[PDB]
Amino acid sequence: GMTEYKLVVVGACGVGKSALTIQLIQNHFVDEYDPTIEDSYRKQVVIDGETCLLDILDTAGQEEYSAMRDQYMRTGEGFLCVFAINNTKSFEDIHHYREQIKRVKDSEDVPMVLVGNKCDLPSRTVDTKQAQDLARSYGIPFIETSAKTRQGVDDAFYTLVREIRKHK
Amino acid sequence: GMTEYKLVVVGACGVGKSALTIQLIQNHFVDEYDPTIEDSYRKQVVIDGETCLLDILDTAGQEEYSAMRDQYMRTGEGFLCVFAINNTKSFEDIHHYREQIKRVKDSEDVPMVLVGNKCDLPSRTVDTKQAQDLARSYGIPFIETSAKTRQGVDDAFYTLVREIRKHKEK
Amino acid sequence: VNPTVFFDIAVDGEPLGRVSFELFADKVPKTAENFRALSTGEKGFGYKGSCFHRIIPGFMCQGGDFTRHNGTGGKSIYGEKFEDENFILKHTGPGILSMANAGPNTNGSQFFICTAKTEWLDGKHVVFGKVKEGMNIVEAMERFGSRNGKTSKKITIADCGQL
Amino acid sequence: VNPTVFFDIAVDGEPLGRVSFELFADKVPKTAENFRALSTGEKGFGYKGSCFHRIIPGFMCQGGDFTRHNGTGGKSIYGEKFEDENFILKHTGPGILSMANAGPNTNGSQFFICTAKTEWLDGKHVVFGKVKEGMNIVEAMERFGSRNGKTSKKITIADCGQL
Ligand SMILES: CCn1c(-c2cc(N3CCN(C4CC4)CC3)cnc2[C@H](C)OC)c2c3cc(ccc31)-c1csc(n1)C[C@H](NC(=O)[C@H]1[C@@H]3COC[C@@H]31)C(=O)N1CCC[C@H](N1)C(=O)OCC(C)(C)C2
Ligand SMILES: CCn1c(-c2cc(N3CCN(C4CC4)CC3)cnc2[C@H](C)OC)c2c3cc(ccc31)-c1csc(n1)C[C@H](NC(=O)[C@H]1[C@@H]3COC[C@@H]31)C(=O)N1CCC[C@H](N1)C(=O)OCC(C)(C)C2
Ligand SMILES: Nc1nc2c(ncn2[C@@H]2O[C@H](COP(=O)(O)OP(=O)(O)NP(=O)(O)O)[C@@H](O)[C@H]2O)c(=O)[nH]1
Ligand SMILES: Nc1nc2c(ncn2[C@@H]2O[C@H](COP(=O)(O)OP(=O)(O)NP(=O)(O)O)[C@@H](O)[C@H]2O)c(=O)[nH]1
Ligand SMILES: [Mg+2]
Ligand SMILES: [Mg+2]
Repeated sequence: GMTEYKLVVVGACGVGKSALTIQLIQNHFVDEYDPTIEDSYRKQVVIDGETCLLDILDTAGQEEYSAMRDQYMRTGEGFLCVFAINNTKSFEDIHHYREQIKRVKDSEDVPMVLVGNKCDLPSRTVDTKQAQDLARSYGIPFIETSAKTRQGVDDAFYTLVREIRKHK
Repeated sequence: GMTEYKLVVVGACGVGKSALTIQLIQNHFVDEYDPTIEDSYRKQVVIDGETCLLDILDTAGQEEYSAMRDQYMRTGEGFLCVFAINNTKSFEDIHHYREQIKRVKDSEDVPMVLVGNKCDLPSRTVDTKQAQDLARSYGIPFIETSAKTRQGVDDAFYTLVREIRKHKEK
Repeated sequence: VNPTVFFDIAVDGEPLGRVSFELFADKVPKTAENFRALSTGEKGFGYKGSCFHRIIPGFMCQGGDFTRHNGTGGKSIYGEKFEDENFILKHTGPGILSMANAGPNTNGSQFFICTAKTEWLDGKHVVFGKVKEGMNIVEAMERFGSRNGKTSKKITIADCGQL
Repeated sequence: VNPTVFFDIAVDGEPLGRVSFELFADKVPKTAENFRALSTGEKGFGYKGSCFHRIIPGFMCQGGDFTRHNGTGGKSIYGEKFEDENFILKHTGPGILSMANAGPNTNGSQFFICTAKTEWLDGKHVVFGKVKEGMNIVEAMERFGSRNGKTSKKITIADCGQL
């Protein structure tokens, strides 16, 4: 039987968490904004020779529901931390999501990947350099993505699977 | 907010786990056989003057997957152990479900209710006193139900909630 | 005076019953008027035929997307969005009628009906009415909701207007 | 020579592609003939228009209920149900085509296509065919399944027949 990985996508509202997830699952791009309550996805893939089953939880980034996120963070093995490169606020929230993850998991060593999404847009307020420096500080990979063009999507999720594999 | 109760319905195939759950949720009777993979439901009810949120997990009873009941048994707060009063094997399977629940939770003290379903049927092979005696020995309530007539449906789920309230000392 | 409107609710096309609402035009006139006009269709568009796309038992029933019928659309009689009129009224219990939104000042046509106290929404969603008659119909709609709101049968506003 | 049949698949009415199956009439002639006839519709009923009601990524896509369209029904050309013909062939990997059932000797019209090896189903479900062309169509169908099998889109056999 194929091994199962439990991924959790986190980040502020509107950054493209669901659009990235839907692009990975369905090869489809959601051009409309359907804010997430909570959705779980299943997908089988072959990564580095190992066939595996990805269980992906797509979460809501609303601040009022922080206490609920704790349960997402207990069960999840790895965390895709998404901000939008035209949204400086969502970039600043990353620090808070990471802190919460670190706390709930009681560990500085939790598989994680920083994702700067919407890299197709001509406007940009978060430089690649800033996000590199932040990821380097945290000790985690950094990938720039565009769910609109499909750029970097597979890399982001598979890199996270690899970080869990390395961690386990 | 309202207190949420995590209820899990367990028992052999075909005893009426899904029929009972659907009567609770939708107040009608599935007369056709749709064998369950896994289904979760939500319903708010008033029990003893208090409003509470029920989270019902309807499970698969297939023997082929008995070694995977571990996950849902660990997170459930209370268990409806269902047999059909016209199927002795389903009654004898109860012992196995209860033991497996006790093992997974590593506790002899788990909120449960014994449910004897299909009591509208004339072809009973398990006597009421038979099941009463077993529940007495388990120290749990016993309720006879019919998903077809709705007899005891509310009573079974509400009694489980009351059992959970007790075990929590609240 | 506060006007009253009704939805005639159907389940997979089968009539379920009528819900009526009192609209608090005396505290949120702009928001009440919008919902009133969308219920009569007098502007040429509105709730008739739209569906309740999100029903989460124990919390609320949400609908009102008549432009896209997928939970992302809707529009007000004032344009695509209008401002938060105020937050005088709160989500005190079942029957409260309030505006859905996607951040401050993004009210359109989407609305929700509380089935319980949702006080963490106070100050963020504009309450503008309450169920007058037919709360039992709202409770019945919860029969077809789920934890994440996806419905198991199509709940529609088969008819609606002003009383 | 073993017969070959085809499904033209559609997602919410939009073509996805064609998948073809070899039916192993040489080892399971009775079970293969039932699938062939239901694929042509020649007995006056069959798979055309029916949906794939259960898709679980990592395991299989299940369909074939053309009498109730909810996963409880289906019928064979020999009656509602017929006996297990034999269990000679195994669920060896993706593309295997095999009969759904509700226990021994309850074969109807429901079938499943494996997207993986499912060895524990050997001796319990009758294997009677194999995807010939369009495995990638079946894999694409997985994109709309879920853990408990509920599909996020309507996956239909828009057309089918014998080649
Ligand atoms: C963390 C899980 N979780 C919960 C929640 C929370 C709790 N409690 C909170 C309170 N605690 C007490 C302090 C102790 C205990 C824990 C329990 N269980 C749950 C649920 C069942 O677990 C999945 C929710 C919730 C809500 C969202 C996302 C996740 C959520 C969400 C997304 S977008 C939005 N909310 C506003 C949305 N906007 C649009 O739809 C936009 C579309 C496009 O542009 C127009 C249109 C909108 O206006 N409404 C109209 C109003 C109610 C609102 N939707 C909604 O559905 O809330 C659902 C719910 C269940 C009430 C809240
Ligand atoms: C415990 C959870 N769980 C799993 C399962 C299991 C595993 N593995 C098991 C195997 N290990 C390997 C050796 C190591 C690893 C762990 C992982 N994750 C899961 C899932 C996703 O956790 C939610 C399943 C499964 C299956 C059932 C109930 C629960 C199940 C179930 C109900 S009825 C049936 N099965 C037979 C059914 N009959 C009808 O539909 C009747 C209807 C009416 O009359 C005509 C018609 C039928 O014939 N088929 C045609 C064939 C595939 C089959 N459906 C089906 O869908 O199985 C799904 C699935 C995922 C393959 C199995
Ligand atoms: N230009 C561009 N737009 C994008 C991209 N990804 C998503 N969008 C758009 O941005 C909006 C937000 O998308 P969504 O994926 O729905 O966001 P979320 O980050 O999951 N939000 P929530 O936490 O509220 O559930 C949608 O309109 C979507 O189409 C991208 O890579 N590029
Ligand atoms: N007369 C009668 N029939 C019932 C009753 N409860 C269920 N049935 C019937 O018994 C059959 C099996 O019922 P179901 O609810 O599907 O069972 P389960 O216990 O959930 N089974 P599984 O483990 O396979 O998912 C169905 O035909 C159903 O209508 C009852 O109280 N009375
Ligand atoms: Mg989202
Ligand atoms: Mg069942």
